[PDB]
Amino acid sequence: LEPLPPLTPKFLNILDQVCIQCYKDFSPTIIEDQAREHIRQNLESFIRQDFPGTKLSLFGSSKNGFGFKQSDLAVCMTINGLETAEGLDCVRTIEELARVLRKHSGLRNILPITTAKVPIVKFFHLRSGLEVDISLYNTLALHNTRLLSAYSAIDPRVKYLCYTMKVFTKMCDIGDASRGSLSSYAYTLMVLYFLQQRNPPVIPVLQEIYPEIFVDGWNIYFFDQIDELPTYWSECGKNTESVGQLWLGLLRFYTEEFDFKEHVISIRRKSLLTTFKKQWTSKYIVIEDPFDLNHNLGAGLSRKMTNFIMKAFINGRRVFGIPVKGFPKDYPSKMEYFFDPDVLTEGELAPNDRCCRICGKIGHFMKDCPMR
RNA sequence: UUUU
Ligand SMILES: [Zn+2]
Repeated sequence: LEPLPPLTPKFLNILDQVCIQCYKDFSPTIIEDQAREHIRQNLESFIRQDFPGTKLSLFGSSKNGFGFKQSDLAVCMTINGLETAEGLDCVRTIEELARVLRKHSGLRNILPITTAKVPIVKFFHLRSGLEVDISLYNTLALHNTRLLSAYSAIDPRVKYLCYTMKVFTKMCDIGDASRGSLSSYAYTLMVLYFLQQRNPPVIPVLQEIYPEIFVDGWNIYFFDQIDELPTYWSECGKNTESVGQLWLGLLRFYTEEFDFKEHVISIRRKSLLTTFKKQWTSKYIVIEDPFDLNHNLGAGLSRKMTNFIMKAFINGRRVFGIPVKGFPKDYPSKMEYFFDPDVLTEGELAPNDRCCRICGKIGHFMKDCPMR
């Protein structure tokens, strides 16, 4: 890789400011968050007309501390008194739920997706302009939402970096697993793993600070008493790198240092995890879910998509690491300079060979495409 | 391999 020049405090200050602006510009207002809670309440009352005892819980980026304006609304549906879906017919329930939702005058384009690993019914909410996705007894997602939320509360730099990673991957168009790339959840795990492995670490491994609490066959314990963390985490407050330093460090870490072919991105343990012991040697980008240890978040990546993703990060390393003549005085927007897709992806679009030629999503043949 |  191209060697990076030495930097100056003024350029470092610019990097710090850009990362913090990613958070300030794209995090929802408190009013926008309250509206998501109101939608949850409305949907729950409506569904209760046909299915009394229905409970809707928000999860994902709406609740884990890293949500964007206009992010989809991730909803987990359960039934009061029924502990698990062990006795619930999930696919038939998704279809029954879809029919009920077609009677809601404020929703459009109900679409049940019953063939996905996690079946969902998704739809468009007219008044908010938001897409909604309802899943059934998605219990582990509730817990990794709580896990990510706790990490976001340890240090403001966690939020700043996760928002910067989110902007970067969305601008490169590599943050949608329904199109064959990686989920934003997966990229957030990459940020947390980088921060855990930093010397000194910015965050601890909460699942290794303390018990066995099992859900769907997996231990979901983690240390969530963040206000008491200085007592149980010896290295607390040791890392004093600025956000901009950490962002460039992340780009260099995953282009220069991290051995994708040898190691797994795993935030459940501080000790390095090898693909060999995991038997996950078929893929290049290997990311382990913190709870569902059989889930490799990179299992869907093709070779072309992997090359595209790595090329994006290599170009980001260059743009954020090599100052340019005329910057910042000839550029009225630092955001447009650093996150220019024509530079980061060199004008190319993300590969879509696995995607339906009609709608651009994976997972279905053309006769079952909604946009036909 | 369409939620997280
Ligand atoms: Zn299609």
